[PDB]
Amino acid sequence: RYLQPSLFAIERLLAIFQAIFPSLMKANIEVFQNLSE
Amino acid sequence: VFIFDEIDTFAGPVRQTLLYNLFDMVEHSRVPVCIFGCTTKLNILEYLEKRVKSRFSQRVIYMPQIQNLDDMVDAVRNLLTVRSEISPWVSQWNETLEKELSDPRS
Amino acid sequence: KSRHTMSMAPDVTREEFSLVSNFFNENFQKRPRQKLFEIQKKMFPQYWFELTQGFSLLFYGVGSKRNFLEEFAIDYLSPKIAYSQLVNSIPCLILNGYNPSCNYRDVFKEITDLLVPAELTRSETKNHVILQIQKMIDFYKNQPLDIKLILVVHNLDGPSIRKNTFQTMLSFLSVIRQIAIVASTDHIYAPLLWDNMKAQNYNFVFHDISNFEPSTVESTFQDVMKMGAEGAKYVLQSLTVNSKKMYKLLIETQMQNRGTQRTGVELKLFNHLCAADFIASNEIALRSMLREFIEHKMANITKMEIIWVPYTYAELEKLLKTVLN
Amino acid sequence: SRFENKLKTTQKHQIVETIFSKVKKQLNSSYYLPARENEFASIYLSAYSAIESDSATTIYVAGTPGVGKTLTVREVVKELLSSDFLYVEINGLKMVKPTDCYETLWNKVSGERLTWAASMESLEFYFKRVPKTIVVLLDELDAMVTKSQDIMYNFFNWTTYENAKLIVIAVANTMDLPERQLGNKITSRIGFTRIMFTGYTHEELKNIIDLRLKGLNDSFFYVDTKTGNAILVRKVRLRMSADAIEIASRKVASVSGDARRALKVCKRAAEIAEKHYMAKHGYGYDGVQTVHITHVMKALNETLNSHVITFMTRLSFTAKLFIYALLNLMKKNGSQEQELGDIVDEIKLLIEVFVMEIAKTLFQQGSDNISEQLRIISWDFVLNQLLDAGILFKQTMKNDRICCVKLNISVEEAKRAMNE
Amino acid sequence: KALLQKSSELARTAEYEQVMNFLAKAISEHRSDSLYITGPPGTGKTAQLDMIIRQKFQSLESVAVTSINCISLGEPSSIFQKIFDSFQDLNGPTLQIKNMQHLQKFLEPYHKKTTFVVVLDEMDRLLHANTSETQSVRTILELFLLAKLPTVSFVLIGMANSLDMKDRFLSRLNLDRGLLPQTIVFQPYTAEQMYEIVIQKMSSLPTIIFQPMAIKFAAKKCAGNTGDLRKLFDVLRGSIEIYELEKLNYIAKVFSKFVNNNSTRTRIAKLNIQQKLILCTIIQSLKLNSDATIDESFDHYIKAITKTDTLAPLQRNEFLEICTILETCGLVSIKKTKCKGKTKRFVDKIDVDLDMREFYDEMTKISILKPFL
Amino acid sequence: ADAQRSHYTVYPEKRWELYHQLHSHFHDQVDHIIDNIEADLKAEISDLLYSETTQKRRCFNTIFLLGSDSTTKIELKDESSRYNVLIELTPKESP
Ligand SMILES: Nc1ncnc2c1ncn2[C@@H]1O[C@H](COP(=O)(O)OP(=O)(O)OP(O)(O)=S)[C@@H](O)[C@H]1O
Ligand SMILES: Nc1ncnc2c1ncn2[C@@H]1O[C@H](COP(=O)(O)OP(=O)(O)OP(O)(O)=S)[C@@H](O)[C@H]1O
Ligand SMILES: [Mg+2]
Repeated sequence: RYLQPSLFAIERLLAIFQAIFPSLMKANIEVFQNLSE
Repeated sequence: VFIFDEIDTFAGPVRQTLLYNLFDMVEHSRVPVCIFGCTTKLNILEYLEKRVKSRFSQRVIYMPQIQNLDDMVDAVRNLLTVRSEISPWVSQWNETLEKELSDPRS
Repeated sequence: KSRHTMSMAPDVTREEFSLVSNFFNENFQKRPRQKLFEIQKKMFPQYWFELTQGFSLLFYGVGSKRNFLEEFAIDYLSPKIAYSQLVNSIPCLILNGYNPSCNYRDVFKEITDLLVPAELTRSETKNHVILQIQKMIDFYKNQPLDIKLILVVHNLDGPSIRKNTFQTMLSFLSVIRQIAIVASTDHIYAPLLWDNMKAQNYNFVFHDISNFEPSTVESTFQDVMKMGAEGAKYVLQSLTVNSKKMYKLLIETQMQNRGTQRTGVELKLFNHLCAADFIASNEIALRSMLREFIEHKMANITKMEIIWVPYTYAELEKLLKTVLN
Repeated sequence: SRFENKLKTTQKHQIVETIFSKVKKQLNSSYYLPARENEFASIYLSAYSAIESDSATTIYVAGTPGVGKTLTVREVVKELLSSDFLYVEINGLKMVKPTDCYETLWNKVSGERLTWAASMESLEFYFKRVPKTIVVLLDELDAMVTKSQDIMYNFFNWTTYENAKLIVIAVANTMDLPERQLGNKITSRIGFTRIMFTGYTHEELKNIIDLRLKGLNDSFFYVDTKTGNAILVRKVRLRMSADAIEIASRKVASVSGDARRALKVCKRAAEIAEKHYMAKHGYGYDGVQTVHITHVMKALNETLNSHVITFMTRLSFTAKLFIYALLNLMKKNGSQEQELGDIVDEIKLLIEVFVMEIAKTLFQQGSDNISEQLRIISWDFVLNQLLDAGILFKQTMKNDRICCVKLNISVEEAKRAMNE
Repeated sequence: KALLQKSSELARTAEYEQVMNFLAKAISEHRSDSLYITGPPGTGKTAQLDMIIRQKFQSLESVAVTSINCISLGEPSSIFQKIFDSFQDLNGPTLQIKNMQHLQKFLEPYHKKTTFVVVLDEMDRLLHANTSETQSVRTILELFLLAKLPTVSFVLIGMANSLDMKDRFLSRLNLDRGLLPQTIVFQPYTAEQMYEIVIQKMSSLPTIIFQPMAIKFAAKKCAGNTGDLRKLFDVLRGSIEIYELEKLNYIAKVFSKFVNNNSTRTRIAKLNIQQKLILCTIIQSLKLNSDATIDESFDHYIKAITKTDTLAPLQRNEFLEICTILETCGLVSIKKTKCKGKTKRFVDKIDVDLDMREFYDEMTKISILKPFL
Repeated sequence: ADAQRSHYTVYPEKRWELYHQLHSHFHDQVDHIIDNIEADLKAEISDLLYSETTQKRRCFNTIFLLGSDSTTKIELKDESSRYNVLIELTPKESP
């Protein structure tokens, strides 16, 4: 929590994003929209 | 007469052109020249390459330092003492200087 | 770690690859391919109608779309719109995004000359690109609405078009009503390229086209290890005849023992070995025509004073029986 | 040319031509050769054929500097003026940018000033069109090779034209130069003549000295006893001890074989006797003389001996305090490169392991009002003084603690000079 | 005796017979075969095509076929400028020579409809120019495209040294496109076509031009690593002046210049026994295979000479002069290598051209270096 | 054939009319609303840029336009006997 953040790669987000979202979602066009937002 | 300050920076790795021309002017020119390099990098001679050092007349002169405590004491005496007569204070002023300087506990 | 590797593969030369590749891509699934092409042909009036609304049309899908775009843009649309407005037809400016040599200056220098030079826009030429297009936009807000240009951008996720200062340049073009923007991408992460700022300028719509095309032109710039063991395979075909023999004596005792360091030979005995067959006079005459094998990176040396060939166990006997013999 | 008329002035008030003045006039490096006698022909007979037959060749000579290759090829062309060519000294190091030599060539055919681009177009237009004679010296070829070899390919591709009226003469530093810098495609064009120049030998180094000492060795001067002026009241002579000239030769031929180094060590040793002669009698500047062996003993050593040992013992106390701390860390850790804060950590510790009158002064110049110093007095100063002296070396970092320090002279002589 | 050997130093080749078949449509005014002429270097290949076109132009119908040397461009414009120089005319030059499509307008002739073929000399300067798939391969790509509809086509004849260039071509271009196919190579003539040209280049024959079997001996024992026998006659022309100077003799003179000091003349370089000691001192410091300074060598020189008291320890300044005695003979080289602390700072790293096998022979004869090993 | 060269140009309803009378009529309501906020944004900057007479008069006036889309254009008053110029600095021009 204090330390400097680590480094991502792509699709590890959607690995965690699909898990923690309330099969209820599958379309990822607007999800790709908000990344470069 | 050439006066060169910080000639070591001319002695870089890449080109060294300007040193090579003036040192060859020693060898061939009818115009009498003299070159005066001043620097502080001590081993200046290894900084040169081969073809420039062979043009060089190899004579360097090291500058002295104050080697004894007594030397700069002798220097500051010659530094502060006025010898020419200008002020009435001068003869009084000269003996005040050395009296501080002669005493090692001053 | 016993791994099967691409070096341990039955390799294929240049003319052998490309010809049998050309056989498949023109005879594998030919009948269902045009059978798809006739099915999607009925969508062509639907694209014509929506494109009057200035909608940036974007084509995604698996397979290459390059042939499909050039049929749809050139032959179908561009004379159809000229006939429906009422003379040369509408100018088509393609952009080959798979070609990496696309810049922002050169293509926009084409654009302002493709578009109308009604004013001295070279006066505003002084980075003035966003400046010069801004003066183009507000003038175009008060013009009669008709398409005068359709541009095509193949492979929009291409190596130069995906650069970010080029992407925003295309964004300001798309808000203008006079030009229709029909582009295609191929990446799976293509909607990472746009935020709600650019898509506001873009108003993209999407359509699937999947014909499973081989991408003939789009394979050319790309390379793999098909495109060194194969590199020094050609230099030996043009040298002196003695270098063949001194490499033959090199390749024997270096394969006497993958081809790694340990199978290599010492420099002294190899000098004596190539002195044994009346080939090497001394070390210098050996090394000078060994630097030619070094200069084209055809042999390695590590430390005995081991010179070893960096090609595999299978490769050196292929180099034995084919080019040395 | 022009301004040498303006370089002359009038008032020359009778300069004293002493005994050793007339030596240094001929000991000037200016004015047939004994050492490279036959190799002068090997150049010339290679050159005489192409000159009198209107061809285009290449001649490649190498060697260390000081062997006459600047000199010998000038003696080749010099006699040739007696018997059709345009002589140019295209020096490599005298070109500012490497492309600037191109301007000279197009200047030295008609007299035009064009760019490096536009010159070599007309140069190429010259070298394959002219019906039928140019001598060019490409000196010091380490300069014009550096960027991408595109210049060096041109200077030998012009030689390949059978209608090219040019004769090139390359003089390099090393024979290896078209094998470790150039490509093989140039190495085909360089040919395989490759005239090697070795060093000089010590017998010939005697035979080069007396050529300068031709009319003046053991000769006589006419001297007035009042001013020290010599004329080629006494009539004195001056002799040169040949054994000291020999021991000059047996060193310079041993280390370098350099013809400037042999002349100049004699020239340096000549003026040592000059000042000692002026010391004993004082003729200023307005029975039988000689030059001892003891002069060339000093002056040859004067090429060698240093002073950094004498510099270190004549430095400040905190300078010698600094290095003694620095070798202490290098024998503590054995890592030869210590962090700067650890040295400041050590000089604190090397106090408490007269010392109090030192330790008072070492952190404040007296003064109760402004004492309590962390790092020592003038610690930036001595570390700056050791930096520009070349003894130390300190890498650049804005942190003044973890910036590393590396020694630059041998640490044993640093250990050895510390003992005094 | 001079004028017979004054003239010594100066259809004809059996490779010209190949190219007239390769130019089989060049006398019938049609588009010829597809010409990408390569070669290993020194093989006469620059003047080889120059021999053909000069024999072409002196033979040949309206006559205009031009050849330019690609050396000083780095950029594909002014080649198409130099084809305009055979016209002696005037136009708007800059746009027409820049773009691919701009070259197509340039190819409409004026006087009598003779087709034009260009000759691109020394193409490898543009091949081995700036980065491949960005500019130079594209430059290679754009030139070889001959899809023009009339038979007036800019037929390329380009040349290169190293034979990697074909695999550098894209897979579309290697599908039998343009002038790439006929990869006509020239193997280096051992003695069997080059020496016979020297025979016919001895048309004006002196009496004693030497035993020609020795000339055959010269050809056989130069053909290990060579390409230019007139230049390797230009080493005979130097030895023919040796027999003028004295009023394969010279290859024997030139190889002993190169082979020696390791076998024999190592001890010639080290007449000083201390020079033998300092030479082993360098190799003992080479255990720590590092930037071998003149100080770290001086470090191991002192710390060994205090153990074995063979001589007194000498100066660093003496250590400077003695290693330069090792330098001028050509044994050890000194270079100012890299250390990147403050600036690009130059410490001196040495390197030795001797091996321990050629060391151990010359030290067992002297048991004073035997304490030091 | 030419596809490796980049960007080569070349020079080769009863129902729908009832759409046409509806579409543009809607779009006249669109863009007229668009210039309303365009006149709104241009107004509220303009009055607030002026009339702010501070007492120290050695400070620049700053304005934070929160939530703004980085594309908000501005016009300026004429305000004679003084030139009023606009400078824009895009992070692309901030090296
Ligand atoms: N054999 C000789 N006879 C007479 N004077 C000589 C002889 N050799 C050298 N010199 C003189 O010593 C100078 C040394 O210059 P050179 O040796 O000609 O130059 P160098 O050998 O090319 O070294 P460079 O120019 O730095 S590569 C000459 O300019 C002459 O003044
Ligand atoms: N077979 C030959 N017939 C006629 N002249 C020849 C022949 N072989 C060599 N020569 C001449 O000798 C020269 C030696 O070739 P080079 O020019 O040094 O090499 P090259 O011509 O540049 O070919 P490269 O190195 O691949 S560019 C030629 O240029 C000709 O002048
Ligand atoms: Mg020269």
